[PDB]
Amino acid sequence: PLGVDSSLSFESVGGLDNYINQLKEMVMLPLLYPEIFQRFNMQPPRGVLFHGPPGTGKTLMARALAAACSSENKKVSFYMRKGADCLSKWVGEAERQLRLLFEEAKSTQPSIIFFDEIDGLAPVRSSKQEQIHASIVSTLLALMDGMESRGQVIIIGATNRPDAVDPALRRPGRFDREFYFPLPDRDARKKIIEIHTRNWDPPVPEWLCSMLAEKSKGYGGADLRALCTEAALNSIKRTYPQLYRSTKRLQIDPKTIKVKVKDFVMSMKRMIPSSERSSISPSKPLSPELKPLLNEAFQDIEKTLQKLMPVASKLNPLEEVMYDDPKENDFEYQQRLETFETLRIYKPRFLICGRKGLGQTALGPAILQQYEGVHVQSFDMSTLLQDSTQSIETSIIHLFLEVRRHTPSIIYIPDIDNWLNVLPLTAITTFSSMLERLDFSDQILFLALSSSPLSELHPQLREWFSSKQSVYSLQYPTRDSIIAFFQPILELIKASPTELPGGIPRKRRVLPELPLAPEDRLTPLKQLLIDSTTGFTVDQLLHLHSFLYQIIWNTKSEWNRNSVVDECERAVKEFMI
Amino acid sequence: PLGVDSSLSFESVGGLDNYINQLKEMVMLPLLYPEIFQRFNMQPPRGVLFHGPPGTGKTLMARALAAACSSENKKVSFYMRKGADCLSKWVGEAERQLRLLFEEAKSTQPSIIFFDEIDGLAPVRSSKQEQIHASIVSTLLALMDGMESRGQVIIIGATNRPDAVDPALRRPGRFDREFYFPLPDRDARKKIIEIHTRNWDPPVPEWLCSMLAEKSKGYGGADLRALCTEAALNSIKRTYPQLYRSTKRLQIDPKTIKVKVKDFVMSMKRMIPSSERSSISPSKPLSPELKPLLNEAFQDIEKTLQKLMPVASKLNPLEEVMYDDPKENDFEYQQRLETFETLRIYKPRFLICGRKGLGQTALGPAILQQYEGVHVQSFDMSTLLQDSTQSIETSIIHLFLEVRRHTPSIIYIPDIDNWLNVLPLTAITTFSSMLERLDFSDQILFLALSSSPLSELHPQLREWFSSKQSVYSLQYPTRDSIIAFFQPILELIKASPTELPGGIPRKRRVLPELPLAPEDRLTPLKQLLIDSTTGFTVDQLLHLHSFLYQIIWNTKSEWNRNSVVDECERAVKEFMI
Repeated sequence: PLGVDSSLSFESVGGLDNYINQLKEMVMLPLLYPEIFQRFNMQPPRGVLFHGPPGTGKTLMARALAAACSSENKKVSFYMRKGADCLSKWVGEAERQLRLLFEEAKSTQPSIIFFDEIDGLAPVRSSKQEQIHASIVSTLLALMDGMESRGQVIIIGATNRPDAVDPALRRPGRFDREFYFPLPDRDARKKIIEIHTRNWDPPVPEWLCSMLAEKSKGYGGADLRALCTEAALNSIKRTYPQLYRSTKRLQIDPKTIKVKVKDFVMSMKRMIPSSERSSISPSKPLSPELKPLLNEAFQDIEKTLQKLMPVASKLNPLEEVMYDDPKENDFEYQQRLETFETLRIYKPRFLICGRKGLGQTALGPAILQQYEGVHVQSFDMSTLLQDSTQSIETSIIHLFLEVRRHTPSIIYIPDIDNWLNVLPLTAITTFSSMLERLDFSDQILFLALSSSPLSELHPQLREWFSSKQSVYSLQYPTRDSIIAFFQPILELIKASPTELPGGIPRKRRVLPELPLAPEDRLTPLKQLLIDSTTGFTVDQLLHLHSFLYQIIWNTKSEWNRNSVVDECERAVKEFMI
Repeated sequence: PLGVDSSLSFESVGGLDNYINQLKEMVMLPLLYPEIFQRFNMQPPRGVLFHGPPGTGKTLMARALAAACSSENKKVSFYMRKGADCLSKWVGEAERQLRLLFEEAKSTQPSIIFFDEIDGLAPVRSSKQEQIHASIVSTLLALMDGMESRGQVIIIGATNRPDAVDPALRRPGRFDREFYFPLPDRDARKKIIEIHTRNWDPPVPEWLCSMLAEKSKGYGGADLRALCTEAALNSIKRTYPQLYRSTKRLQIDPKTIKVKVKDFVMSMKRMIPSSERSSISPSKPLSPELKPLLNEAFQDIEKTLQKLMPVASKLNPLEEVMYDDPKENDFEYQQRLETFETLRIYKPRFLICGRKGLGQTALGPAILQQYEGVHVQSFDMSTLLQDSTQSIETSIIHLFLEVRRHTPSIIYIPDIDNWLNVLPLTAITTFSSMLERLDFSDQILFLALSSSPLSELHPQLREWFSSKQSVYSLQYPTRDSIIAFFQPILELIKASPTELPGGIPRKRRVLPELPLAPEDRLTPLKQLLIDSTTGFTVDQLLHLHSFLYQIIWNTKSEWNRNSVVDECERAVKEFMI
């Protein structure tokens, strides 16, 4: 009855070997080469901040590394600390707890130490009533470079938020680094979805993956484990309805489970990923039906951003030092490389002109969706007026101060037209100054889009870009894209009562008690739908889509169709008003 | 002398077997199939959040499940934890309490654990002065997936509000799920009203139910127990007036109680349901007298919403997997089903035009009343200006952020005409953006109604719908509906002094001391009432209703009526000014 899963040695963060290699350079090295500790008498960097969003976990990775070092280091011992249980009313009780763990690691052979919950065991000094915080932070710092060196042991602070630490722990000398976990996206997603399927001795459908790792996103690894559990008991139900309606404890035939794709989709629908438990994510891929009316522009637009932002991937420095040249002993050769990607851009800013309901923010979530691993936020009023305890312009500086953090980062505003009427003049001037407060040498997108087409844009829009390459113009969808948009429906109508689960009354199930021990009628409508919409906005096709879907939801059990079109065309007629 | 009631094994949440089955899949399974714990070596989901409004209870359901597992599992033991008594000044006292319960469940056979009051025993870390919260939350999380697995025991957090937990408990790995209790409405209401009548060995009138479960709504189960108690002692009084005016302790004849419907109605009037102890509920069914003047439109309107919202009931996935097809091993068949109910709607929004006092908000509470189990709130100034510590637009984002929570949900505004003059331009722009901030693929009603008929609507109204199918037009009531409205009164006048309890002087009661051990005169008025109102608003008939009711309240003891009509017609005459 185990709870916890059994994928260890960096098998729970499966799909991400780059940070694995990055860490195996640092904790692994002091115990790899002790000879250079006086041949070159320095401190090889030890101490890792496990950090990242919950759902990835911060602790499963701990025993991940623990198995990545246990047999890798013959031999190394382990010291595990979880939860904020290093307190007391005595300044010396919390003192001696960490001191005891320290010396017992010192009274040990080559060893390592695990700080889960550094935020609780090492919170910020609130020096007004609680000054055991002073003692615990001072002694944890002295265990690194105070009265006690880092020795041949290593410290690993498990962290979930960056606001629960004073700026005395993630500095060099204690950990020297920061480790973030980026939510293995698709095929790293594939490895983390298949590792949990490594548990089924009977063969499970995972070859069909990555058709399951598509929609698995934002769950970390623990929630993917929730996914496999849910699909599991889904298959349980699909096997045995003797679970309910069965009173006495009983038995089975001793080999029972067979998983169905349906069970996977069951588990798929019932739960939600981690970024959105109560906050919607601003990045989401385009729906397939928007594709025949949106990819045409989206390709050009993403091309253009790749132009103004040639960053689209993550460059591994491991592979850089994997391929070196002998033509490097100087800086002017280095000055070549620094010149590029630094002098190659000017102030990435972008806006979109278009009509209301003209695909506005239909691409919005997806353009972030086409590339990740990038610094982001929104200047949207959801977070602008989110702040209550600080002024609105204080919010401005706080978000621009998030961007103060050097990163290829993103300003994100969709349909700014409502914006700049939300805020006072002073907020406008604030944002404008902060834009001027930035240098062209830095690489950060400024992203906006408007429900007002150009030539009528706000006076704050007509100057912030003032260039074709700082703006995208949008038009109406072409007829030929449209007919593809209404393409599938025109045949879904003529295969309904069998291709959809509404033409068939559902199949009854039976299970034993398991004895207990204890056409040409269509083309006119085809011409009808067209030429009644030429000039219609994007949303209006959505309206008609929904309506005709209602029609077919009704006709789901109809046979010999092409007699069911009248409601379609009449809905067309009524729609025009 | 027992307090607590005696309906157990999910007999206190009677009327709701769906969540019963849902939970019996999860806690019941790890102890049902321990063989798949290494044949497939996963953690069957254990840990339930009892959650829902008080009145349903959170704890009676606990022993409900306790009896649904005690004999169902031969054998299982139980560990019950109630109240926030797992604190101390020592970080280790609270530590060892939960640790002791954990191991004693570990030093036990197959067992379960009950967390009542998880909000108190597991509140949020306030990391400024109280950091035993860190210890208790960390150890409760480690009891699941820390130093101690969930084992063969299960955890049940009893919760009353969702704001008393940090986002580290309702995640997968501890409970993995959330359980809400929807207030068994009518016939689930019937089972919960009859289960308390299961206590009377003498036969009680409950066959007349569900004429008692009609008006029982919003009481959960405990308040229905209050209802049966109150009707009980009502029948007590109806039996014995020797309760008062009786000094010495005394005795009876040893079989005494006989319940009357009157006692039920006594209990009915004296108390209030749970949703409204100090907050009125916005959903209430139509009064019967509004029916002859409102059902005609209400039918069409609810039809229309069913069109724009085909959701009207709750689909059980248990029955889905109860009927599966062999024609499912792919996703395009799945893509069929996902296409429907996702692409079948466009942005459910609705408005009503009509006159002041034209039935405005007479249907308002009832249109929610005709269908439940749906996500709701109001944009009414009661909650708009309710907020004091956050800005008004902050309130906007907070409510739109409640809707951020994915649900088939409801925007509710009655008589918006006053609205949009309440708020600044910025609130308007906020709501409008947030409307644009939503995608058509999502299924959420936008609901409004106006005291201004169309063609004179606010400029914010004339565009937010701009379609016949986004709006309902209202007219005056037809004469024939009216005459039915004044139908019953025309005969109530002519059967007064016996059909009503005002023509008879009430009957005296006596009880022994119980010896102690220690016409044609009418039709003119019928034509009078009509043709003096043709064009009159809805409320005006209400006025006349009240007035004539005063008349008859006076004439309650009159005999040989049709001589009492003059006051009626003269009230008509005076009314016109």
